[PDB]
Amino acid sequence: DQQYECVAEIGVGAYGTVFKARDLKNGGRFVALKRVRPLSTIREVAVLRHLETFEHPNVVRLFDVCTKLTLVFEHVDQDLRTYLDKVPEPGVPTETIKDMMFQLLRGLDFLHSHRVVHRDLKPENILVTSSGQIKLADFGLAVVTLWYRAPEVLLQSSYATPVDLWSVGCIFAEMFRRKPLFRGSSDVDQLGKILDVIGLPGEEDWPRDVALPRQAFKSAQPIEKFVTDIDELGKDLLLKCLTFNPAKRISAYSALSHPYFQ
Ligand SMILES: Cc1nc2c(F)cc(-c3nc(N[C@@H]4CCN(S(C)(=O)=O)C[C@H]4O)ncc3F)cc2n1C(C)C
Repeated sequence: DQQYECVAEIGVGAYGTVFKARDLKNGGRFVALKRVRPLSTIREVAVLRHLETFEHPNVVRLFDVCTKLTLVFEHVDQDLRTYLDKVPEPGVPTETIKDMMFQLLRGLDFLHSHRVVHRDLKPENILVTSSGQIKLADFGLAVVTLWYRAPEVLLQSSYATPVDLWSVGCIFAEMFRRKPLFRGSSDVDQLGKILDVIGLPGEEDWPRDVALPRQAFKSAQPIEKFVTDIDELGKDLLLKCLTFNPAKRISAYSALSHPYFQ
């Protein structure tokens, strides 16, 4: 598409390639062009176009779709990862953590209410604008990072919307620590490091018929030992996100009404 001129590679992998490009027809503004090499794909881009009609402030704008598939998004200069690496001591200000978490949960509630599950939420696809706005990116299309993966994904049992609320809890903790809460090197090591903190759940909370039984893995530790800067209300919301059983985990909609945000 000669309407765009690629100037830098943002990333490459399974998702094809994402480039930073000049939108030659729209005043030369920067855009992120995702080049991705059917019915599943056709339906997925139709869902992305539908979400864009709402123009939610907490998800990246989808400017164009070309067809061999190219998605054109607004460009955001930085991700949450870079924002956390550059924030000076003593860290992210308490009210900035609160604001970014509120916006993250609004973008996620928007996706969950239109039955889209992100499934790969991490600082790398949580974008931070020059005005401090949070914009979700890299969703809707089907070292590594299991650090934000929910226990039910690691166990290979369920994949519903609560999967993103576990990721939100990991990210919430990381905004205080400025280092990942659960840094595992494999699916089983990730689950062990999770249970080292939250403790073994009740036998009835363990999913039936999975390869890994409860027996393969522990007592709950005070979460403030790992997130020292967190307040009482923040702690209550953090634990509601880091609940082992997905049916008992708080939703993004209820999280938005938690006393922490009042
Ligand atoms: C896999 C994937 N799919 C993506 C996608 F569809 C869109 C974008 C995207 N990226 C950006 N910008 C990037 C943000 C990160 N930074 S940083 C902090 O300097 O490293 C580079 C920057 O060019 N803006 C909007 C997007 F939609 C980024 C995407 N990614 C990765 C690079 C996070």
